[PDB]
Amino acid sequence: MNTGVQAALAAAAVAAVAVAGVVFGTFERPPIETVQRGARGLAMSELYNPRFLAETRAENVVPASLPRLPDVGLKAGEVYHNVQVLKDVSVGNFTRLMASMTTWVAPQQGCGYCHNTNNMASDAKYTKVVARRMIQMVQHINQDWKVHVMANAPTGVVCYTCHRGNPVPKNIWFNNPGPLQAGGYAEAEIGKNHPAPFANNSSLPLDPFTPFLEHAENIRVQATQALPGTDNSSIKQTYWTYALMASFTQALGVNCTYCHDSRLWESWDMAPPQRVTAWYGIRMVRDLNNNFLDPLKTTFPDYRRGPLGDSPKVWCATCHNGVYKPLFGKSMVTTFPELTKVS
Amino acid sequence: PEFQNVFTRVQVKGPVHMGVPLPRGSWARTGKPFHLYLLGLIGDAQIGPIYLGFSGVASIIFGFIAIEIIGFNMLASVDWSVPEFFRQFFWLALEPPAPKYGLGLAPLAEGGWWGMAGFFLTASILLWWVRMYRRARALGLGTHTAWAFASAIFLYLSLGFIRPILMGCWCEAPPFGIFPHLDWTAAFSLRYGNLFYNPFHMLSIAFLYGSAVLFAMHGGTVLATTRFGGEREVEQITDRGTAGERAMLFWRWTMGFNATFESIHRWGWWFAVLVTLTGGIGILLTGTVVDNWFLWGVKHGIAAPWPNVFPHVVDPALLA
Amino acid sequence: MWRMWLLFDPRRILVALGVFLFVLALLIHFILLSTDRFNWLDGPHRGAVAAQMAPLPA
Amino acid sequence: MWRMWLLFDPRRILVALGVFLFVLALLIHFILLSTDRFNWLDGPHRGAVAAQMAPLP
Amino acid sequence: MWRMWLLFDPRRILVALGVFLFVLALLIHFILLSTDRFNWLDGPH
Amino acid sequence: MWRMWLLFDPRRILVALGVFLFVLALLIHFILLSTDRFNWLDGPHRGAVAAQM
Amino acid sequence: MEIGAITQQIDAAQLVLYTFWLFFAGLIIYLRMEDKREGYPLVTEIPGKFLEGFPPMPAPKTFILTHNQGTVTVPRAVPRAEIEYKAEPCAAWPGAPHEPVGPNKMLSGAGPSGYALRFDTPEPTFDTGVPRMAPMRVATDHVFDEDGPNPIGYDLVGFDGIVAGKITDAWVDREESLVRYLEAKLTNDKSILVPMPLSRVKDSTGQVLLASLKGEQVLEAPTLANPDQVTLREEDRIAAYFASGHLYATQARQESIL
Amino acid sequence: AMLSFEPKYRTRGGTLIGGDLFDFWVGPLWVGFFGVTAAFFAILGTLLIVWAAALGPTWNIWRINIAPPDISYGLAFAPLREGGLWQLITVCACGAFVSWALRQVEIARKLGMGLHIPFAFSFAILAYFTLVVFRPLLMGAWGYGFPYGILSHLDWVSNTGYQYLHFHYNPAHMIAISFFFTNALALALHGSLILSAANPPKGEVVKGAEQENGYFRDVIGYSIGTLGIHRLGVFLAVSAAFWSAVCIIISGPFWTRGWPEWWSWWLNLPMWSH
Ligand code: BCL
Ligand code: BCL
Ligand SMILES: CC[C@H]1c2cc3[nH]c4c(c3C)C(=O)[C@H](C(=O)OC)c4c3nc(cc4[nH]c(cc(n2)[C@@H]1C)c(C(C)=O)c4C)[C@@H](C)[C@@H]3CCC(=O)OC/C=C(/C)CCC[C@H](C)CCC[C@H](C)CCCC(C)C
Ligand SMILES: COC(C)(C)C/C=C/C(C)=C/C=C/C(C)=C/C=C/C(C)=C/C=C\C=C(C)\C=C\C=C(C)\C=C\C=C(/C)C(=O)CCC(C)(C)OC
Ligand SMILES: [Fe+3]
Repeated sequence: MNTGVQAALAAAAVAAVAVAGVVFGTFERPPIETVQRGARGLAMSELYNPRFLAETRAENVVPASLPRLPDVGLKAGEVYHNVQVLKDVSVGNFTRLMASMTTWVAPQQGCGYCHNTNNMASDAKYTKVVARRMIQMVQHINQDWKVHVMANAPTGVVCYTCHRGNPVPKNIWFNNPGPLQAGGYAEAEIGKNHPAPFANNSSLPLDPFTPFLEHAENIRVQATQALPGTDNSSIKQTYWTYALMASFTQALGVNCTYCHDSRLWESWDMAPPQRVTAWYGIRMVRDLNNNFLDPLKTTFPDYRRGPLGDSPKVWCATCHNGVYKPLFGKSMVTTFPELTKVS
Repeated sequence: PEFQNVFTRVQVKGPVHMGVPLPRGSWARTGKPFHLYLLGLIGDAQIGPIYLGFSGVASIIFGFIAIEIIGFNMLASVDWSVPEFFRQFFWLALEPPAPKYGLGLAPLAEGGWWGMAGFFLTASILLWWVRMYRRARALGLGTHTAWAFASAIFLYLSLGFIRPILMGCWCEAPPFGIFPHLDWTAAFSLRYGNLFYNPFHMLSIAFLYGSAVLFAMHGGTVLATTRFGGEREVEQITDRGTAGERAMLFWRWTMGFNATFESIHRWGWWFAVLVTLTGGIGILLTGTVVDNWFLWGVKHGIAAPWPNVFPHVVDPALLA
Repeated sequence: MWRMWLLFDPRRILVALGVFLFVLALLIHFILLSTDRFNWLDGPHRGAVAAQMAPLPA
Repeated sequence: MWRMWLLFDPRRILVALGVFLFVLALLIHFILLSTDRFNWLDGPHRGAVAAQMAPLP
Repeated sequence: MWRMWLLFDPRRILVALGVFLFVLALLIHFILLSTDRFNWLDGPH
Repeated sequence: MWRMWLLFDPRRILVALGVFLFVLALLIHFILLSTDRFNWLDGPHRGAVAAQM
Repeated sequence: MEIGAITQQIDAAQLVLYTFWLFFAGLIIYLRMEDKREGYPLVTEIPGKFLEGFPPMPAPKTFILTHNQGTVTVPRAVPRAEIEYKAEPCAAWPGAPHEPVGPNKMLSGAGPSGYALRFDTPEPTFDTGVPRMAPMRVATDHVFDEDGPNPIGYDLVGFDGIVAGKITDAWVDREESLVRYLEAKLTNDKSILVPMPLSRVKDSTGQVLLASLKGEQVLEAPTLANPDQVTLREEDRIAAYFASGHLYATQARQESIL
Repeated sequence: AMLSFEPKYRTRGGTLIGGDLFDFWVGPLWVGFFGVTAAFFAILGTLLIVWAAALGPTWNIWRINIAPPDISYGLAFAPLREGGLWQLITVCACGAFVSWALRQVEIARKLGMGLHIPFAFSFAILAYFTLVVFRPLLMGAWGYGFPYGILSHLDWVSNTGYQYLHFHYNPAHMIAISFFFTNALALALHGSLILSAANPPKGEVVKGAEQENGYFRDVIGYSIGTLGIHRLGVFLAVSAAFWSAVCIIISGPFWTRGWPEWWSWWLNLPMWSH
């Protein structure tokens, strides 16, 4: 056989094996569960891999909560020395909450993760200082942002919603300008044209959270009329809007059609009510990052902060963790009234 | 079954064909042509010679500099890390200038390299067009190839040169990268409201699909009549044989009308050319005379009335 | 080593050498321009960049 | 086993072996370099970012 | 070195050299225009 | 071992060796530039790195 | 702010679109006229009624040919004469097919055995008026490539397994340097040409397989006027004879198979 | 009416089914058994489309929208006003397309030609079958088919593409587009070269294979030849349809996430994995 033919066949054989390795090592398979949400033939629906969904349901199992004690008797504000936010809670429920917070945040480290074991009133550890601010954040969310966290059902949030039994939640973000590039006259690192984990590992902008979930840059780019004259948004801006919308799909485990009809992205007449809830989710996240997480910058140790020294911040996946509702909508705050009212 | 003429295993080695004598003043052809059995299986076995006139060498020099600008900046964008260059190669690009600078010359780090690469690449493409034109004339051929090439250049110039000028910003132009220029294509549709509703995008797709339809039909027609020497098309044009008659009768009996061995290549020429001609026009319209194509489609009665299965929702930004 | 030029064509070597040396020199000059310390035009102080995520100038 | 060269052409075997040995060695060197433990230049990969964010509009 | 024109076509050398010098000169002028210090039209910022 | 230039064309071997060694040398020089420690032009500490515990 | 508006309802993009429609309508008219440079005007079941259809036939154009083989004007004012095909109509009404006559339907000139009356001269090369197709015994500058089959000396076999002859020489295209015909010495000493596109070279068994003709039908294939060159008309005759076998070699091949 | 050379070619035979019963011409068109079947399916399918349009809210040609059933109906035959008409039109379309391909086989046999044309068309049919039966079958519901409407089926394409949030990153999509774009480039080159040779400047002789092969050797250093370019035209167009069928069949039955995420296998190769 001709050598050129042998090389061509060998190259084709290698490619076929390489393709087989990629195909069988990455692809999913039927059966697939479909949840239709739009009109027939409009291709507005959600896909769910049953094997992936079974794994997801396993890790979103709500832990059982201790029964609530009666609220008659001594109050933790009078009984204890340094109690600033849980003043109105009775002693029995105060102890129940501390046990609940331990399992929700640091089940491995126990009560010693936040407390000096011999002086409970001491605030020497930064974790207790953050925990007190976190309690205020939870109370703020459940009371003032029920337009989002109680949009359809009285779900609310607790410490377990974000922490999931870990001191550091799985999904956080920092100010990220992008990986280090060459200096001088080389094209600057613009936070784009690199694999972006928040944007589904595409080359879309890698930090859509800073302009939108911390600052309040306008997300909308589309014109509201047929002809030009009213819209000067650039394709450059559309990159960051596209990147943020890609992060929404990862955070909720849905696709674009869950909140949009793709034939007109800006349209609210064609949009599901989930788009309204997501709209308030933006404003809630900005409130959490600007008023709670960012002011805690000095309290966090330097290894808990980003490469730029900013405090870790919340986005959609911090609560949702890949599900359209956190813990599939199961509520854990109903038996913790003290976490639903601002002191 | 019958020989399907998929590939040719029986091959003959003849003397190399250097081509017709060139007109006086032309260069000598470059390279010593050689026979390759691998390429003889599917097509012609001879590789070379090549003609490198002024246009060819000038185009290569201009184009090579543009390629160096892209590659150096891509490699600098991973901080000269070769493992990261291989890992991220599809994701890398030379980004167009920032919107601040408009049509002016941007700094090197903020789009200056993009503009120079755009200029040198455009010069290389234009110089290649001269090469396609002049090589056809030197052989006594028509310039149909050059003018078809000009159609492809029109879409290229509309995307990167004409439309950014009409919009007043080089920032609207595509980047020089593989995945990023796919991002630009999608971001273009997102910004200007579903380019599916651009009628010249519809036409360009119709001709893009039509080009695939025609070449499959025409290639299949010639292959089905190679037993009659159907692939000797120019000889069929000037002296029609049974291959031409059967090809014409196959399509006449199939769909009621037919082309000729010459006119089918006119159908194919225009269908390919109209892909980028209508495409270029459609790109020049968006953002200049139309800002949202779906709303333009609604205005002109082409938006299908899909039912809304959700309760009515009000823009929450209005009530805030 | 004069005997090596009977084996290698001087035309091929000189043309390949000239292209290789220019590209190498162009690459090295670019690498220096891609550093703050060895940038000989604007100097060690890199200029501030404009906002990419910005609207069209209107 | 010297008869192995009566069966295969030595020119192809050495070229194939040389290409094979370099690609494998390049593969192994790169796998170790990408690790934190066996990276012999800097050690663990810190993932340095750009010094400052690109300014907002 | 007068013998270098015996093995090299002078027509081919001049064409390649002519395009190369013009491209290089365009490259350098373009680089300077994109610098802050050496921009001679709008000047430094 | 000198009976290898009759087996392998010296012109092909030298050209292949020249291209291979230059590409290899480019690869190594490029990798060192990408490192923080072995970059000989700008030197160490070029970007921002998060502190570790 | 309404940029691009001509009236309250007509905008610039709409006008550009209708401009394209006018051009595209003209282009289709132009293309359809170019389609009518061969075979028009149409013939009917009337001795002197011709149809040109819509759009009408275009103005004539002239091709200049190489090596003083004349000028060709299309559409032809007087169409080329047709071969004298031998077939009997299956019915009298228009649209009915006909049945070829004769014991050897491949020689009837009807159906797939028909061919065009092309030039009765060999196709010449462009550089020299030398015939383009030549046997390798004449075109000695062409030799078979190695690592590919060499069909010289193989048996020529029909689809019924009957050996009709032996392959003696190959005819090459002096312009494209490829094989177009295999010359076979038949058992009746006939020396016919077989089309390469209709030949399956089985180098394992040393046979050239014909799926179109039985062994005995190969013996009646057309022969060249002179043994060292083939005219364009002869090329059409040879192709028509072999290719019509797929429909006429056996009665089964012409009837519905299911 | 017949072309000047046509009458000698109108022989009996070449049919697969029926034989002489349907072996006749109507005007320029040959009928055969599958011509009857293709005509039946085409006319009935078109008439059902108009009836489905009559049930709809508009007669605007661009806005007519015939939609498939709900996903909840699964693989069952829905009521006619709720996607059952779409299913009938789909069956008619499948019958019409297959009959058209089979009719072409008989026509090619009647002319003694190869079967390359129906072979090439079969890949177009495969892509349609992938869209309306194969992909819906793997998803378990006929509701996954695209609606029948000139502008409404673009809405299905758009929404389907964004169910994976960036459809450009689909790897089979990239290959299929590369084939479509190359086919158009190849078609433009081939059409130009033949016309340039057949139509030189006025008064100049027509040019043949020497100039045709010589042209692309001069400009690019290689010529594929007349046989190769027509092989390439089929191969590019056929593979564009084949990889189009692949790109959509893997979107949803074999991949339920964003397409850019699929490229993490390349990003995580141990030679450079983070
Ligand atoms: C989400 C994305 C949007 C979309 C956004 C766009 C945008 C933006 C554009 C298109 C365009 C097109 N779209 Mg679209 N398009 C969408 C959906 C589709 C679908 C589908 C089934 O969904 C299809 C089939 C298409 C198909 C098409 C084509 C008809 C058309 C491209 C023509 C072409 O061949 O350009 C390819 C050919 C060129 C670009 C010219 C190249 C010629 C030059 C000379 C090349 C030189 C190469 C050089 C020498 C080498 C340099 C190498 C260096 C290293 C750099 N689109 C969706 C709705 N589409 C283009 C168009 O024309 O629209 C009107 C276009 O600009
Ligand atoms: C990081 C610390 C140091 C440094 C550390 C090292 C170390 C360690 C080494 C080098 C070596 C080299 N360094 Mg250093 N080097 C640094 C920075 C630089 C800079 C710069 C701009 O900063 C430059 C230009 C260089 C340049 C060089 C080269 C002189 C040399 C590589 C030789 C080679 O590639 O042969 C490739 C080319 C050939 C082998 C020619 C082949 C000849 C053939 C066989 C004959 C036929 C030719 C054929 C016909 C044509 C094809 C060949 C063509 C060349 C393509 N270094 C920094 C400052 N450098 C290496 C060295 O010294 O090697 C001697 C080496 O070991
Ligand atoms: C009708 C529209 C379609 C079309 C048509 C079309 N394209 C065409 C043509 C036509 C008719 C040509 O004639 C032309 C051609 O030449 O084709 C063979 C071409 C062409 N279309 C091409 C590409 C192309 N076409 C595309 C699309 C299309 N082309 C449409 C579908 C696309 C897509 C889909 O994106 C691409 C990518 C090219 C293959 C070719 C134009 C080639 C060209 O412009 O060459 C010059 C450009 C350069 C970058 C120069 C290269 C320089 C070398 C890489 C240097 C190598 C090193 C150097 C030697 C070292 C020394 C240098 C010194 C300075 C040191
Ligand atoms: C030893 O060297 C090597 C290492 C081998 C080099 C390696 C190089 C590599 C790997 C390069 C890779 C490149 C890649 C992958 C590129 C991919 C590019 C792609 C996909 C591009 C797609 C589309 C791009 C388009 C349409 C761009 C168009 C731009 C245009 C038309 C610009 C025109 C403006 C002109 C004419 C100007 O006058 C303006 C100039 C000026 C005013 C100064 O600036 C304003
Ligand atoms: Fe052709």
